[PDB]
Amino acid sequence: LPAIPLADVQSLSYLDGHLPGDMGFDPLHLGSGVLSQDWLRYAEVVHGRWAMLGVVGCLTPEALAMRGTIPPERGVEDNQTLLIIEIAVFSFLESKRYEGYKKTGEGGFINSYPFDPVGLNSPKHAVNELQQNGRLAMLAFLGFASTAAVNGQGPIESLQTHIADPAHNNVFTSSVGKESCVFVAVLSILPMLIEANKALGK
Amino acid sequence: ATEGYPFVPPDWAPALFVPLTGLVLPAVGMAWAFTYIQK
Amino acid sequence: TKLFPKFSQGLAQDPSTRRIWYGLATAHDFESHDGMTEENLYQKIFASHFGQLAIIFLWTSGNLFHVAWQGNFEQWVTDPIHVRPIAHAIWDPHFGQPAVEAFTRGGASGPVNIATSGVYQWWYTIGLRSNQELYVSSVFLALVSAVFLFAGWLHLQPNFQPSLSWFKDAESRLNHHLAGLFGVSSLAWTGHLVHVAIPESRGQHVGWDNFLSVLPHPQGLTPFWSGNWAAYAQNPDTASHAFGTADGSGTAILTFLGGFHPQTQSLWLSDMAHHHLAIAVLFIVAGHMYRTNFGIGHRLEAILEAHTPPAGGLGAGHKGLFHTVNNSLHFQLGLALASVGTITSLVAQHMYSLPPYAYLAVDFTTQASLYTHHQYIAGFIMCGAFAHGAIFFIRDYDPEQNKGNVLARVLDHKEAIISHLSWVSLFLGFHTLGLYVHNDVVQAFGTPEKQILIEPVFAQWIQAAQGKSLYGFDLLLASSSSPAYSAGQSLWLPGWLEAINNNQNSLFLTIGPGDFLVHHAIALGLHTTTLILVKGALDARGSKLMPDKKDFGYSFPCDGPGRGGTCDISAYDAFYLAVFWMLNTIGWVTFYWHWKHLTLWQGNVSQFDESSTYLMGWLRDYLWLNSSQLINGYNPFGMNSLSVWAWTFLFGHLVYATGFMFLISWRGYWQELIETLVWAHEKTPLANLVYWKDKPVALSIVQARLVGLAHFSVGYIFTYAAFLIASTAGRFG
Amino acid sequence: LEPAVAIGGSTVSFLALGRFVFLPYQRRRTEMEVGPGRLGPKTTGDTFFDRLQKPASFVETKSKDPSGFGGWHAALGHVFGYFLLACSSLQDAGQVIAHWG
Amino acid sequence: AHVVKIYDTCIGCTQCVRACPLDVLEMVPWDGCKAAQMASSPRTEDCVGCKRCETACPTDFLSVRVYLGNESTRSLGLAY
Amino acid sequence: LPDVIPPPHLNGTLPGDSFDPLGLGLNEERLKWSVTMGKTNCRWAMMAVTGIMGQELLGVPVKWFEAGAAEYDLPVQAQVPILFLVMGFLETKRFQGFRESGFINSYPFDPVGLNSPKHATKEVKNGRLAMVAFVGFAVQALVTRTQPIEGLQKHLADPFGKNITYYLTHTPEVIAGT
Ligand code: CLA
Ligand code: CLA
Ligand code: CLA
Ligand code: CLA
Ligand code: CLA
Ligand SMILES: CC1=C(/C=C/C(C)=C/C=C/C(C)=C/C=C/C=C(C)/C=C/C=C(C)/C=C/C2=C(C)CCCC2(C)C)C(C)(C)CCC1
Ligand code: SF4
Ligand SMILES: [Ca+2]
Repeated sequence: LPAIPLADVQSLSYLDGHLPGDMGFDPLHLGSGVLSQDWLRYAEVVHGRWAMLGVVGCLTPEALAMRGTIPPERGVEDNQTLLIIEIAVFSFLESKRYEGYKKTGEGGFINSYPFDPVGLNSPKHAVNELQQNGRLAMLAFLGFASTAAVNGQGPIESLQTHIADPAHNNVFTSSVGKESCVFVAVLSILPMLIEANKALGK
Repeated sequence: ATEGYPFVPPDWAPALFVPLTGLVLPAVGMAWAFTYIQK
Repeated sequence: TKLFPKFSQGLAQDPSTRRIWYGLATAHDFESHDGMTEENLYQKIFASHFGQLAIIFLWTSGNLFHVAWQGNFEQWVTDPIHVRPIAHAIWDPHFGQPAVEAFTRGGASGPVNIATSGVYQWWYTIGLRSNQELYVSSVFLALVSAVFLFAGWLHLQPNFQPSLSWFKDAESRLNHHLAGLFGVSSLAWTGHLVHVAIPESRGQHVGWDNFLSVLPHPQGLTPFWSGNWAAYAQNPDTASHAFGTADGSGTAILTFLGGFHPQTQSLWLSDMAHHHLAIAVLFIVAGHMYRTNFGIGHRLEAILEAHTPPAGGLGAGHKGLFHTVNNSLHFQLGLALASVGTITSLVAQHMYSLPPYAYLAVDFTTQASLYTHHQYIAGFIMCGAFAHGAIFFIRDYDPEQNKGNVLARVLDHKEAIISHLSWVSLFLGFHTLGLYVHNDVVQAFGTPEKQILIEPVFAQWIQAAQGKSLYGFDLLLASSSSPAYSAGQSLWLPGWLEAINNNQNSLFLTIGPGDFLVHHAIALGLHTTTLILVKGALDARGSKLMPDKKDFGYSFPCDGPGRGGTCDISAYDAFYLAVFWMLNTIGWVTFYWHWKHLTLWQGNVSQFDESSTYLMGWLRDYLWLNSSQLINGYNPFGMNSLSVWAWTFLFGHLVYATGFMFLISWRGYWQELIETLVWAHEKTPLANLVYWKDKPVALSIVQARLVGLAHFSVGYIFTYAAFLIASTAGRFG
Repeated sequence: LEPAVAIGGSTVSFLALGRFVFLPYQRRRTEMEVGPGRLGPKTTGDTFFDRLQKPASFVETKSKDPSGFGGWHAALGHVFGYFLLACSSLQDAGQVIAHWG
Repeated sequence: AHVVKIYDTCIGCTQCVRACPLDVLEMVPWDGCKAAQMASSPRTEDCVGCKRCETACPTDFLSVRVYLGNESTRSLGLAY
Repeated sequence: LPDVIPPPHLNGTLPGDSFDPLGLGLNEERLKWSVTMGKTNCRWAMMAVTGIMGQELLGVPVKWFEAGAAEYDLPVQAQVPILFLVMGFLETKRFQGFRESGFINSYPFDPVGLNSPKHATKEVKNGRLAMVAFVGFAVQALVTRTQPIEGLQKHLADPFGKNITYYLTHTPEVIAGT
């Protein structure tokens, strides 16, 4: 909580900073319930897990020469029946995770094993570094998804083009997104408006 | 779009905006209004 | 104890449905809210004003956006006579196969509806020619709407809320409104007319990228700073001149040509600039009349105190009227509504006779829809003016302040005023109905010669005095030796005479014996509505049947069934009764307008002139003949574009009939019925588990009158709008 | 016709008129009129910085009742009453305004 | 509930107390009329607003007035 | 301290001290905020006018008004987004300083050990003069369609003729450039 998102922003009253990743940013008051924010937090961390694994899941195949840069299932060895066993094994695993989460919270385990500290590592800083890296990968995966604007260019390949020309190869001009300028415009003026509103309403 | 950006809307615009303000918006509006009417 | 009516603890402590309904009724009566002071009242009004401005600008921005996205504006500019304007697109999952095939009009890929607002001609006249200019201007209007919303919130904050004297300052308000809002805005508009509208009408493209490099006039301000101001009117646009290109164009900007344009049938664009410029100079020079914080100007209180005739004509004159007007809000609201309602009708009467937009006279549905819309709006605003006058007399009229003045003096002979209004209304009603029934019976006995036909020798005389040489009155402006004809003979009289002598436009239509009776019907409706409203306003604070009416408020049910019965005795009830008469009067004036133009547009002007004298002729040739294509919107042989109008034509009838229910049936019958339903829900199995949070009760007496009037007015409006647009759109363009 | 002599000979005539023969009549005529205050309320203690009449001395500088802003106010007669005569270009532009009859 | 008022122009005929169907008005002694009694209204919270007292009032103008106001369960005449 | 015979200011501890015929102040909070506006507006105008003069003296076939469109490696499309972030950071941080009071740049005060005490009235006065000079540059550039040095040269070359009045009377030649 002392860091704060833009310059000096009054941190929300509900966020006392008790949570390890309280950057002080939480707009529209989506989470303010005591029992609801804990579950939302569990969602955010589970998201980061799937997304971090995802970011490095596309990074490996993309770096080397292979197929599926944009579309998966070029061949494979199991069709449709595979998908059924996928949902079955995941349903059993997920039911165990939900049962474990209800008992202690911050469910970090594989199958049915309440706490999973195999490596014996679990300090506070590692809890925090999990969150910050998950937030980063959740915001990086969208750029991997944003390959649509860049079309055939892949994640590693989009980086290569941007290296060749740093001014005519960006979202602001080389992409079809001309509204990105308006996004950064309103994202730049929004802070000042919050400070302005709160200041005026003395 | 192209040379028309200033308020030029994509093709599936009424197919996703009319199903929104005609069912989702009056439902959330009436729900919030009913909870505000009662104590 | 609930918390929804935050402004009223009395309604907040109501254990019935009456709390909900009333919670939506007194939401804007800031003068009767719990714990409200004069300063708080004025500040709340100042905020709601900004909210209204923001929603107005947002609405017009949305109109520009929809026409720029789905309207065929670029296709309409290249051919403003054949193609039809497009309002917006239609997306309905309820539509069938034939509805999608039949709703596609105007050269579109999907189903759309033609626009009757007439904004295409307005934008094409002011200068908008591309589909992008509407886009950029729509985002500009949305931006200014956002600023107004911020301004309203900004002023609702401490150290930013204006004081009471700032609101109670009329001298600087009138000075700034007459100089800046009315004059500077008009000067900026004539600047746009001379810099963009005039060159765009002559093919010269002028936009934000080249308006600083193109001079509006060849001379270039050189005559404005020199004694040669007539240089701006050297070569006007000739007759053979196209409105899109420079074929036959001119270089003049501030001309003075009477009449219209030979191709667009509208006023010369080089004349509206001159008009707005003269109006701007007049308003700016008139805005320096009152005294602000300087050593010059006038004082409104001093002028009002000095305006008192001697020999006791008005007694105290206008003494105390300044404090009476400035201290009250309903007086200012009634005056503003009266002025706005009068100028709205003025706008309606001048737009059809003198069309100001290019290719507007060709569009027959646009003119009818615009005239009907402006006249109905004017009628509702005119009823509101008298309603607020009655509210003023009840809420803020203290008799001890203005003793013996004109306001207290007109109240002394309210019986004389009301009685003379009653006599005028009875005279017009008896005679107009008698002449119509006499002509009807005589026409029904197979003898049309016997019917009485009065030629309006007064309005025909006015038309002959203004230029029309059809009647034969050798008077001024129609002669050749009158001083008024020689005056202006070289200024605007040739164009004005050429436009008034043509029998194809709408400028001073040829009247006859059929317009005499209709004009008398219009006079009857006006005097009757004025009688109801004036009687409800003067007898608002007391009567001989109820002298303490002022102690009961403005909208009460009655004062029991005693003393004969006092049903509908409040001034609210009087206004309620006057709404019906206002609707009838506006219906009569619009029926007259639509039939005269409906017979003029089809070259059968002799149909209305000989079939408008009897009411059976009205019902046959107007309501029955022009409704052949409207009801044929959907039959067992399919449907067409008019089917939507046919559907809403019946939808209006259903709303009207539902209003008759709330008007005829009264609350007690319904109260007993609701009680029986309560017993039913309480003693029923498997449904007694649920229960109402608020006790169900019948609507109140005042609420029942309001809902019935709303249903009556909505049906009356929807049915006529459907018939007008369908009957005009169905057989014309 | 000449703009220099029609708006110049105008200003001085409107100024000398307002300073020599219409000044005591204007001052005697403006005495019955009151200022902007709503019958004199408290201003300085209520923050009414806009209604209060502008100071800037506002005292006698000339003789027989002077005018600081009246010299710029009454001077508008120069353009209100004679820029019309100065711009009388219709006397040589063919558009006759004599109004025969 | 509704606000009932009794003015001094009362003659003490005791007709409003007889016309009231909810026992709202009463007759207290007075020293300003021939009957030496004036009406009063102690049970104002039980006023329903049927205005029968105003019809029973014989003096001109009425000595008793029923000014309607806020509604409660008792003043709305609800039996449920 | 004063200028002429009318009574002085309502508050007199600020650098500039004169009269105002409209009196837009009379609110200590609005006075403090408004005095900051004067210093920051003058800061931008001082830099702007000295920049226009420099661009005019050095040159690169483009006037400050026509300087909007003149090539560049990075296009105006990406120019705005980068400009907003930089300006948004700097300006929002600067507003942070005002809450704790004082004028700050990168951080609070930003005084690189230079004269400050009595050296202030000159800073406000120089800023005010640059503000009125910039509005003159703009209307001068709009009316004459030239740069302030060329306009000074045109007035230096001929004084009685080729004056401001000349620029109002002739527009068909000034635009054409004849
Ligand atoms: C105002 C906005 C609005 C909109 C957008 C719609 C839209 C629609 N209406 Mg409708 N309606 C409206 C207003 C509106 N209505 C009003 C005001 C009325 C009162 C007069 C009606 C009365 C009305 C009637 C009487 C009927 C419709 C019907 C329909 C549907 C058209 C027929 C169809 O294709 O079936 C839809 C076919 C589908 C495949 C849609 C399925 C998707 C639905 C909407 C949601 C189902 C998903 C489900 C929740 C999954 C759950 C997820 C789970 C994992 C938890 C359509 C989607 C018809 C209908 O419903 O069809 C039976 C129909 O009978 N409407
Ligand atoms: C030549 C002598 C003369 C004449 C003829 C007048 C005439 C007039 N003076 Mg004036 N006056 C004079 C000398 C004169 N004055 C002198 C020497 C002075 C001293 C300098 C003044 C100072 C003076 C002042 C200060 C004022 C007047 C005013 C008036 C006007 C109204 C007077 C009045 O009593 O209202 C009329 C009396 C009534 C009872 C009104 C009757 C209302 C009717 C009945 C209503 C009917 C309406 C009905 C609906 C009509 C139907 C028509 C349909 C189209 C609707 C009036 C036209 C007053 C004014 O300016 O008003 C315009 C004003 O305040 N005079
Ligand atoms: C010169 C300075 C100035 C200006 C420009 C304004 C402007 C305005 N003031 Mg303001 N005011 C001022 C000074 C000024 N004020 C001062 C100094 C004071 C304090 C003494 C006030 C105190 C004050 C108050 C208390 C209020 C306003 C309000 C308003 C708004 C009026 C509503 C409106 O927009 O109608 C628009 C009017 C016009 C466009 C002209 C009149 C239109 C007529 C009827 C003719 C129609 C034109 C034409 C025929 C139609 C063409 C359009 C068509 C083609 C579509 C308006 C924007 C009100 C407000 O808050 O906002 C609502 C209000 O409550 N003012
Ligand atoms: C400048 C315009 C203006 C303004 C500011 C006011 C302001 C006010 N009016 Mg007034 N009035 C006006 C014009 C105006 N009026 C006009 C034009 C009329 C004639 C119609 C009236 C007639 C009128 C009456 C009779 C009364 C007032 C009253 C009041 C006061 C409070 C009631 C209220 O506003 O709450 C808000 C009211 C509502 C929210 C009700 C809205 C329901 C509307 C009318 C029905 C909408 C039609 C329908 C549903 C449309 C949908 C169609 C469907 C097919 C989709 C308030 C100070 C009342 C009063 O003085 O207090 C006792 C009073 O009784 N007004
Ligand atoms: C108020 C509206 C109205 C008016 C103005 C008229 C007017 C007229 N109607 Mg009509 N009518 C009306 C309503 C009206 N009607 C209605 C509502 C109906 C349906 C029921 C009819 C149905 C109707 C029919 C069927 C007919 C008429 C006819 C006539 C004409 C008859 C003239 C007449 O009666 O002979 C003369 C009457 C008298 C001379 C009466 C004598 C009275 C005494 C004795 C004399 C008066 C004193 C004398 C003048 C001396 C005074 C001295 C003085 C100079 C000082 C007349 C022009 C007839 C016609 O011919 O059509 C043209 C006819 O056929 N009407
Ligand atoms: C109840 C009341 C109220 C309200 C009222 C009202 C509503 C009124 C109105 C009214 C109206 C609504 C009016 C109207 C009007 C108008 C007029 C009266 C006019 C005029 C004019 C003239 C005289 C003209 C002339 C001419 C010319 C100049 C030109 C051409 C020719 C002619 C001849 C046409 C108030 C609030 C105040 C309060 C008190 C009471
Ligand atoms: S409105 Fe109803 S309660 Fe009142 S007197 Fe008429 S019938 Fe009786
Ligand atoms: Ca254009």
